[PDB]
Amino acid sequence: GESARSLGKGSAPPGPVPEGSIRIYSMRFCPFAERTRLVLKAKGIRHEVININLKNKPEWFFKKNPFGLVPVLENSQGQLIYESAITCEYLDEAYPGKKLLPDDPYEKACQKMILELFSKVPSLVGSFIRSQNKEDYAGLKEEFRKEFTKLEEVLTNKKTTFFGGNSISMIDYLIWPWFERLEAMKLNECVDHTPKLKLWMAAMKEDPTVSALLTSEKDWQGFLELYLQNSPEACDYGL
Amino acid sequence: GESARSLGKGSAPPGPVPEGSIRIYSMRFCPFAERTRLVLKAKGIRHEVININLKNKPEWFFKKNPFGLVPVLENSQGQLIYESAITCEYLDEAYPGKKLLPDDPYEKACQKMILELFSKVPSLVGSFIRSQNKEDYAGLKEEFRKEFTKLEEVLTNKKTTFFGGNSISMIDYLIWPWFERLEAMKLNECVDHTPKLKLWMAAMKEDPTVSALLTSEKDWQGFLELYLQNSPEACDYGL
Ligand SMILES: *CC(=O)N(CCCNC(=O)C(F)(F)F)c1ccc([N+](=O)[O-])cc1
Ligand SMILES: *CC(=O)N(CCCNC(=O)C(F)(F)F)c1ccc([N+](=O)[O-])cc1
Ligand SMILES: *CC(=O)N(CCCNC(=O)C(F)(F)F)c1ccc([N+](=O)[O-])cc1
Ligand SMILES: *CC(=O)N(CCCNC(=O)C(F)(F)F)c1ccc([N+](=O)[O-])cc1
Repeated sequence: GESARSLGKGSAPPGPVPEGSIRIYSMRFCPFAERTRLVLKAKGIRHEVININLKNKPEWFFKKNPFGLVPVLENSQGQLIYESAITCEYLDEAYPGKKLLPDDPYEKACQKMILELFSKVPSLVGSFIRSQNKEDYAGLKEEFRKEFTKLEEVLTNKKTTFFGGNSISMIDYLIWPWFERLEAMKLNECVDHTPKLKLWMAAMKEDPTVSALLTSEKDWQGFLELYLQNSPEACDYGL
Repeated sequence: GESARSLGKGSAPPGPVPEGSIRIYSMRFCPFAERTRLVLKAKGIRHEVININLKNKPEWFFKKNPFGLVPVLENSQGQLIYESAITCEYLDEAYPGKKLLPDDPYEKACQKMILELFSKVPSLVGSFIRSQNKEDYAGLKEEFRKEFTKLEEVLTNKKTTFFGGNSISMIDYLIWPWFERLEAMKLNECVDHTPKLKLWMAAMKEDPTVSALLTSEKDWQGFLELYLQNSPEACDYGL
């Protein structure tokens, strides 16, 4: 398990990705990178993982991604792909197995429009972990409710188990990581007025790919406290 | 030409889109909607246009797009697609003719990553038209230069005429509308330190699709003054 320790400042740049594998630069508690890892697992793609210390980054990491953000994919041809949704779409197109995006152009566009309806939530979760008292908290809960209602309306018309149909698909994996963190953030009462979205969270936790990657509330809390301290040890919490 | 007048508050909701055509809800001076119109023209797609008065919207327009924004596509099946990049990608996949996106997954991802490098520019152009004096202007010019340098680096490695190759393609059409407005915004000196990007603007203006859709500096200025007044007549400037 210690082989999952992150690479930080001073680390040597890694060698080439072996043929037959793809590499993801990740961080174990990063929801953006969890998107890509959910897709790797759902499609059964052989891969290796390099975790980056996001509080003490290797200088060489900026050669993998100018933005210095995870996730990044690197394949055996030496190609580099970043931005979470871009990496996920690349993986769906480039590898065989279950297609997580519809072939139909409209239904694929529909998945993207649902992603747009979700698009304010990640920055809200940002504000939430910043929140300082019960007044800020009450305000944040109402902001989440407003965004959640948008998603509830989609499920209400479709009456499907998942956002893309009765089968879990790309859109579900793209939005899941922020809902995963909701509990531990004590934002679980925001889904009370959105019953279908609440049932959707239950179905997601039953998905084999989701379940395999889910982090315990306790581990997430450990990370978050160190993260909020700007600790160089946050990314390796538990190792 | 008066048939291009916008529909506003009080207008009747339109009837169905005829078979064999797709409809775009647009506005003549809107760069986000220009993306979609560039793609419609480049692919030779038969279409009709409904311009929306964005300062005095029809209530029914919120039934086409909850966000109340253009562009929106509506086809003869009654399907609705919004968000500029989503509409463009849908059109490329759903219609025949020149494919504006690569089939290759990596090269398609590369186009999307270039879009991400551009992603701060539209909100900057927003700030720019807000700018109040020569001090704000000097500051804005440096912000544009920083973003333009990112794009210059791409062209420097690729040494291609366009961002996706030697043939104009999706990525070029997606970023063009903001560069179109640069002149009239007096931001044309921002590309001085980015020579390849400057030559790219010249090549774009030579493209038949771009040229066909380009708005004169004078018309754009007329719109902008009314827009900045919150005029209900801004969207119909010149009609
Ligand atoms: C990797 C990742 O997703 N992020 C950005 C989101 C961080 N916020 C949260 O996890 C949430 F708000 F709780 F959801 C990221 C970026 C940087 C670090 N870091 O350790 O410096 C961690 C996570
Ligand atoms: C893809 C999807 O599920 N959407 C967005 C598609 C276009 N929107 C519409 O058709 C509109 F809502 F009528 F404008 C979606 C989003 C929301 C609902 N809903 O029941 O409110 C349906 C479909
Ligand atoms: C349609 C469109 O793109 N917009 C948003 C961008 C507006 N800014 C500019 O045109 C730029 F900054 F100069 F580039 C839009 C939205 C609303 C209106 N409106 O008339 O209310 C116009 C344009
Ligand atoms: C698609 C593209 O042109 N890109 C981004 C691809 C991945 N990035 C890289 O390979 C990296 F730059 F090495 F990290 C692109 C962007 C910028 C350049 N450049 O010459 O700086 C090349 C390619």
